This record gives sequence, C-alpha cells and structure tokens, in this order.
Amino acid sequence: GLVPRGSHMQADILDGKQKRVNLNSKRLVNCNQVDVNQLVPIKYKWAWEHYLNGCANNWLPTEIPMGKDIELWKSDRLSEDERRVILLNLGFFSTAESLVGNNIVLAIFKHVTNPEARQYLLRQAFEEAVHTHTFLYICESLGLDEKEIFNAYNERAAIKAKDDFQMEITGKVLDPNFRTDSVEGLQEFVKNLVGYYIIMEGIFFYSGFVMILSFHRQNKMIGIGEQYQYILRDETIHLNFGIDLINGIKEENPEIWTPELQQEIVELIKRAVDLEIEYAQDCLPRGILGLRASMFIDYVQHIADRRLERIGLKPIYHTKNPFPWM
Amino acid sequence: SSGLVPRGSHMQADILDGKQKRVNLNSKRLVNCNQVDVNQLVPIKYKWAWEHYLNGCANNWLPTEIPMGKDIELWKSDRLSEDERRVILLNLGFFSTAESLVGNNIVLAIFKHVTNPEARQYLLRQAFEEAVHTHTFLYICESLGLDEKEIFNAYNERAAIKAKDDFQMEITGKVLDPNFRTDSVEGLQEFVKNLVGYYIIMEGIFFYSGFVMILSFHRQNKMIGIGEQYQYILRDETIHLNFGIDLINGIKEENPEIWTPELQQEIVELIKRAVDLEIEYAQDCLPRGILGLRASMFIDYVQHIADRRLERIGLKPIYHTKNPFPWMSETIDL
Ligand SMILES: [Fe+3]
Ligand SMILES: [Fe+3]
Ligand SMILES: [Mn+2]
Ligand SMILES: [Mn+2]
Repeated sequence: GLVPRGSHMQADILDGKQKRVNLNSKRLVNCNQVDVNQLVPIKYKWAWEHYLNGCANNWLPTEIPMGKDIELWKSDRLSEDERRVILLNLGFFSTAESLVGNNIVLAIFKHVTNPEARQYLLRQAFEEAVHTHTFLYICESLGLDEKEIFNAYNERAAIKAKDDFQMEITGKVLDPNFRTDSVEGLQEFVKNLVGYYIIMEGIFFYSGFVMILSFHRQNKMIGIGEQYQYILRDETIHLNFGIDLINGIKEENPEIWTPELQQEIVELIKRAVDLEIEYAQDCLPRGILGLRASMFIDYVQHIADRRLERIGLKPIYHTKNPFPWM
Repeated sequence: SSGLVPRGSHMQADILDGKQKRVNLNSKRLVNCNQVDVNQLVPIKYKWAWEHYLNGCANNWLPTEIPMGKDIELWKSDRLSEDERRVILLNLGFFSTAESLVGNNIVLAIFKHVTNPEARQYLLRQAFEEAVHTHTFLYICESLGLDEKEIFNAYNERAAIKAKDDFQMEITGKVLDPNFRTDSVEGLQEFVKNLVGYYIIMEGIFFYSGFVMILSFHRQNKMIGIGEQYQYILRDETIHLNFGIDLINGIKEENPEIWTPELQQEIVELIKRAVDLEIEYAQDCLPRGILGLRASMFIDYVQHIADRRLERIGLKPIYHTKNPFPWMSETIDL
C-alpha cells in the first residue's frame, strides 16, 4: 500500500477539505447540503450500474440495413391493414421519444439532486435521441412523408389521446415556481416519474413493441424489427432505473406514500390501460395474421399488473400474457 | 427508395384541422421559437447541428476500453518525477468536476432555450459525452489508486482551480433563474454570454493548457493510457467547440440587434480575463520546467488560442502571439 513521493495534490485553500462529500448525507431529492457536482463517493450503486450497462449497449440506427424492408414496403405484398399497424406505430413513436427525452431534461434532472443518478439520466436522454434518429431513418428509408408521420399525434385521435394524457400527468413540474420540498410538491414529482417511466415507457411503448416485433417474427420488415429490438433493450433499463428511482424516493421520504397517493397512481394506471386498449383497437380494427385487438386487452392488463407490483401496489387485472415470447 | 408510392401507404387523419401543425421549415429558429412544434424533429433546418450530432455519434468510446497497465507500472515507479506527478494531479483535479459543470449547464441552462429539435439532439449527445468524460476521471483515479475524494474536491482546495471555476459560475449569469427568458434583447445577450462562457471559455480555452500538458507526456511515452483517454476527450471537445461557435453565430445571424458594440466589448473582456486565469493555472501546474514545457510558453499559447476563438465569432484578434505547440493541430488517428 505504498506510493511514490508526491502522489497527492497539496491543498492551498485550508478550509477546502470540508467540502468533500459525506456519502451518507447524499439523497435522491432535496439534497442541497452537499456538492452535487462531485460524482464521488457514489452512494446509489444501482444508478451507477444502470449507467454502465446502458453505455455497453451503444448502437446506431444507420448500422441496420433496410434493403429488405424497402423492397417489401414498395411491393404489393403488404395488406392495407398491415400497413396501418406500421404507420400508426411510427406516428406514435416518432414524437413520443422526444416527449420522454424533453421531460428528462426539463422536468426530472433538476430535481434529482444526485450526481450518479444524473449520470444515468444523461445516458437515458441521449438514448431517446437515438430512438428519435431511428424514426427519422425509417421514414427516409421507406420514402414516407416524414411530416405526416411526425405530425401523427396531432392528426390521429387515439394517438392524440395518449399524448394529451401524458401532458396531464406531467403536472406542474415545468412551472418556474414548482418545488419538491413540500409533501405535495414531491408527490407531484413522483406522479411525473410514474407517468413517464411506468406509463409511457412501461405500458404505452411495450404495446407498440409487440405489434412491430410480431412482424419481425413473421420475417416482415426485419430492419424495423431489429431497430425495435435495440430500442427494447434500452427501454428495459429505462424502466428498471425509473422503478429504482421511484422506490428510492419512497424509502427516503415515506411521508409521500399515502393511501391517497397510492390510489391516485392506481387510477392513472387504469386510465393508461384504457387508452392503450383504445389505441390497439385503432391499430387493429380487423386484425392481421398473429395479432388481434382482443390479445391486447389481455397483454396491456398483464403488463400493467407487473408494473404495479414493482412499485409496491396490488395487481388489479389478473390476466395472462398472450405473448410469452416478449 | 425511388419506387412508386404504393396504394394504402398513407396514414389517414381523423382530426381534420391537425395538418396545420405540420412544421414549416422556414418558421424554425434557434431561440424564441414558439410558432412551431418543438417536439417534431422534421423537417431539419439546421443541417450543421444534425451533422455535429451524426459526427458525435460516430465517435463512441468508453474509458474502460483503454488499458491502464503501463500507466499503473509507471505511476508506481520512480521514473516519474514529483513535478510530473503535480501536472497530472492538478489536471485530473480540474477536469474531474469541469465536465459535470459543462454537462449541468447544457441541461439546466441551455437546452430549455435552444428551441429547435435538431440542435437539442446534439445537446443530448454533448451532455452524454460530458458524462463519459466524468467516468474517465473516476476510472483514472481507481486505476492509479488515487484518493477519489481528494481529486474530485480539487476545485475547492486549490486556488488556481477555484479561480477558474468561480469565474465560470459568474459567467453562467442569471440563466438558471427559473424565470429567466431569452425573449428580450437583454435576455438573449445574457444567454449568448453563457454560451461564450461555456463553449468558448471553458471548453475552448480552459481545457487547452491541460490538453497540451497531458498530450506532451503521451508524446514522450509517459502515461500513455491517460494520454489516449485525453485524445478521445479532445476529439469530443473539438466538436463541442464547433457546435457552440455555430450556435452563437446562428443566434447572431437571426437576431443581429443583439450583437452591439457594447456586447462585443463585454465578450472580449471576458475572454481577456479567462486568458489571465488560464495562464495563472499553467504557472501553478509548472512552477519548474519539464521536458518541452515551461509556464512562459503558456502565455503565448493561451493568447494564441484566444485569438483563434475570437476570430471564429467575428471578433478581432488582440494578442497576435505565435503557437508554441503546433503539433496540437496534427491529425490524431484513434
Ligand atoms: Fe425510454
Ligand atoms: Fe465539452
Ligand atoms: Mn425511447
Ligand atoms: Mn468534456
């Protein structure tokens, strides 16, 4: 344990060593006693681990060949019903990624007063930018009208309904006067986390994944499928991180987790399930090979139950998973 | 993709007025853009921002990919002098928190006000890159068995480092006020001063004496693991600087009324002060010479790069010094 002479930096500000961070004073929220700019010592090892795992998942949409997809798309082989599924899913995802990434930067990051958790957030937000690039790349490859696809959430009622709900559940977190140092403020902040991690990423996105990955399984639009596989790998970590963050904030601030807040979260999850079912019905008015809307009634309920359990809430639907392969 | 558009390949609107929200390319602006929907990436207007984003994405690296065995062997040996160790430690000290300062300013100050989705795409890449740089300094500390708390706290313990970061805080301005807005001449000028403080001064000047000293070791075959990590950080920082210059010049072009003789002078004076603090930091790092490095060389170098930064944002060079380190403009193959 011996090191050469001169391997330490000498301080010349004599009071400065007091600013070294005490690991145990670190908190996920409302932490202003210690220096948020120093990463070390890392307290939340789960956050750092998610960061490292995310970094190991580097990919770019432009690495994925689209030749076979373009050839299929331009042919007469796809039914109009199949094209409808693809188009509605591209319309929803094209802007939803932006909504998620903007909320991380503009709502979440300020109030997560912890450097290792913020490291992960920076990785997550970049990953949402990659997902956006994906949708641009798909549109350009297939020769879709990119404005028509990206504007879908303003033109298609079942998509608009999901993102209008998302706006509601975002709450007042963007307001200049919003703070998390009240019980009510921190409850609102947690509802925003549930809205984006549990509902948007954890329910809305997983349902679109099934539709697209169902094509991939049939050897149709395999390039889009492969991109969605990479997106799913990322979203798995986004969800695990968000659940950890929610559970961590609960643990450190047990006064927020009232029966009232719990019921409010349950009610928002129910509303999200109903919207996602409506969206699946809009995607599948008749149903295509391997996919019918009735399967989504079961699937959306099933995943909602899994998300509820992860944040300490009772399952409510008790439906089986009709897509075991997911 | 040049084949016929097939029947049924359009998605039908069931909200008839919704088409009005498709974004007109000519309505997009870098700041104060409330006329169009910021959540839609397309159509891309600022091709330069998108190019920076694609270039950054092509530069993926991780500090953990760079072997540290030879550096550990050298650090543990008597073949590195006390003065050489001081250069390494002060630079690690400064960089370890500077990356977090830059990244936090991107997210908390810049992103809100850059009202354009392609520029925001680049910002998210840049902020992630700053996290990679932070990881790099943790990895170096752990690799060499340095006291991580000592290194990351350097900016509170060393006067020449604190002086730089205190200046940085000042030049951040009032942009963090949650009621700060860029929708006035004064507001937009303050925002542009923040961009100058972070892109031109922090990233474009304060990082450079450090890059020279560390890359000088790498050229001598000393601490080549740290050197390689600094080469990757340099490649990133070059793109960060180019983007910030492009953004400052684009904001000026779109809002020429902000670029007054008074603002121009204020910017020059900020850059002059940054030069003085950076020269003082180089003197702190180098009380005595090491091979190919002396504190006095940094007077010329820091002034030379400050002139180059000034020119790029349309201001006249003021120092006219030559570059003592012309190898720094040598294409590195990574
Ligand atoms: Fe996500
Ligand atoms: Fe940078
Ligand atoms: Mn995503
Ligand atoms: Mn950096």
